[PDB]
Amino acid sequence: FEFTLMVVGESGLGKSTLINSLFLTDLYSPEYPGPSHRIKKTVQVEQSKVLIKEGGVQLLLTIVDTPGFGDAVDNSNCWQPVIDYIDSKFEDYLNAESRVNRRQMPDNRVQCCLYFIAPSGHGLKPLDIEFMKRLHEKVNIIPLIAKADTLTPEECQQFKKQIMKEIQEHKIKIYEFPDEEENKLVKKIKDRLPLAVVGSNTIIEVNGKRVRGRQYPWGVAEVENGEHCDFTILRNMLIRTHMQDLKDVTNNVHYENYRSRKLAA
Amino acid sequence: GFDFNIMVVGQSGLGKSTLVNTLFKSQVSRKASSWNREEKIPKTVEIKAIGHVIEEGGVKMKLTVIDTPGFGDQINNENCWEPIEKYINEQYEKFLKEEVNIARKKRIPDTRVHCCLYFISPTGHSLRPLDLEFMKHLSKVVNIIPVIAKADTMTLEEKSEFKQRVRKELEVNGIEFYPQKEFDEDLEDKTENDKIRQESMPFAVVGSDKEYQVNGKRVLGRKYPWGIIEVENLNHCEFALLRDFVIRTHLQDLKEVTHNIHYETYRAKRLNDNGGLPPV
Ligand SMILES: Nc1nc2c(ncn2[C@@H]2O[C@H](COP(=O)(O)OP(=O)(O)O)[C@@H](O)[C@H]2O)c(=O)[nH]1
Ligand SMILES: Nc1nc2c(ncn2[C@@H]2O[C@H](COP(=O)(O)OP(=O)(O)O)[C@@H](O)[C@H]2O)c(=O)[nH]1
Repeated sequence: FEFTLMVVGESGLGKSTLINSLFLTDLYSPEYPGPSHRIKKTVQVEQSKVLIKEGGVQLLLTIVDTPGFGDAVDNSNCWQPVIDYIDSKFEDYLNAESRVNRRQMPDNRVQCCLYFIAPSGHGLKPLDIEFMKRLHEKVNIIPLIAKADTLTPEECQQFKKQIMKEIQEHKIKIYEFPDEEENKLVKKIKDRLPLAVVGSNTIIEVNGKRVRGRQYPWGVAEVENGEHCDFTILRNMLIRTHMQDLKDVTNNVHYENYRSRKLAA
Repeated sequence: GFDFNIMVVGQSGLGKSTLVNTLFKSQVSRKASSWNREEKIPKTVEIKAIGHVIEEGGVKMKLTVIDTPGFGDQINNENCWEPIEKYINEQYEKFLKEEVNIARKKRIPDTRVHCCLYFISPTGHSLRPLDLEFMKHLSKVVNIIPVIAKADTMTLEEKSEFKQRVRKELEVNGIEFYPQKEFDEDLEDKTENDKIRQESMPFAVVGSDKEYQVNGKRVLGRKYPWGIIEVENLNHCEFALLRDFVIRTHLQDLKEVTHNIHYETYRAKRLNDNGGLPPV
């Protein structure tokens, strides 16, 4: 069982911290640092495959990051390297379907893209709009309000209402979730979009119980507390539950639309 | 009374207008009524100003806040510091034409920017090229005070590391930000301004418009489910350091450097333009 996860966003939005929080491993370490430590003269797309035991079941996780995205004074066409990576993996699969001896099929298509949104408290920046409008028909985009502890409950609430107002306005198609217990998490997710997440790999004692979170002098933001952020909703909807449905939408929707467009010429 | 012009520069959504309202404990920010706070981002860098008279017992400060909507908010922010440098230079031009004082006024109208707050987003990494490109261009023509925006988004360990990192970058790039060490009057000024250049700056600031009661006392702060950060509390952030610096102590020192250094350099340059001096 394999899975290809892509993270896109500015440096300093906690992307390296959230990835290591979702999978409880050191996927980004002094050996293979986060994308903010791998920035070059131009925007690059880099991948790293790693083996993960998720509760006694193995997982072949491939993280694809985009070091340098949004970090320059001129971010013109900084989304294009991401398009080239995703479409080249579609071409890699199409060339595998057209083989005479197509016994084994290498599937390296990007099945899910976490796009981090800077917590302005206002709305979406032109970079955010332009990225999601150029990749929503090529990958399953899951918008995240990065560093949710930046916003008070009231600010974060209307921040979400504004982001969805502009998603709907610009005709943006983010990944949506399709058993009535499976339809139980769908209703509790639609009312919380976009998910506001907090990341941390540090554990601290909060009234006896040891919780994973970020310690400020005035309080502790707890990562696995549904009343502080939406990290639990993200982890449950990504690994445990709808991972296969993300894989299926990639093959049946985005790859089929890439193929139907490629062969028409 | 006297005039004072302060400019805030930074990406949209860094707490700029909220901080200005905290500095002056008044609704002096440009955004003041309902949906006017929820403002659209312009496609280019626009310069906007608003004026208020703040009275503090005979000290009628004529305050003008200048903000720069659209800075660092576009996909392509190339040369977005030039519209801000153009505004600063053209305020020198206004003063250059009015200090002759044909109107014979006790006080010449002053619209030059005396203090420019540049807000750095707390990324936990090194400075952004936009941050460097602005300061190395503008620190030569205005007084730039670098602040860390939204300081409540960092822990003590993160905040101490980010301050050292920004401070080392500014010293390495030859960015002479206010207070410039060249303009220390004596040893008493060097002593207080070394502590500010080397410890208190960049001011890790937090702004807030709302008040809460924390263990009996009314305090400004931001209310989270896990606790309330007190804005005027030096154990939580460094707003009070920024306030005692700009408002209580170095208010006039800011206007003096503006006049005797930046404006004078511009005035001496303008005398040699357009063919030079007129014959007399
Ligand atoms: N307030 C807050 N800070 C965070 C969060 N996640 C990470 N950070 C801090 O942000 C800094 C950089 O985070 P990092 O993961 O390296 O950013 P990125 O990899 O460029 O996306 C670190 O010093 C973290 O302590 C978060 O959820 N909330
Ligand atoms: N975390 C945090 N948020 C803040 C702070 N100051 C203001 N905000 C929030 O940031 C959002 C935008 O701030 P705003 O005052 O409009 O700043 P500006 O748009 O950059 O001029 C508002 O919803 C504020 O509630 C702060 O010190 N820390």
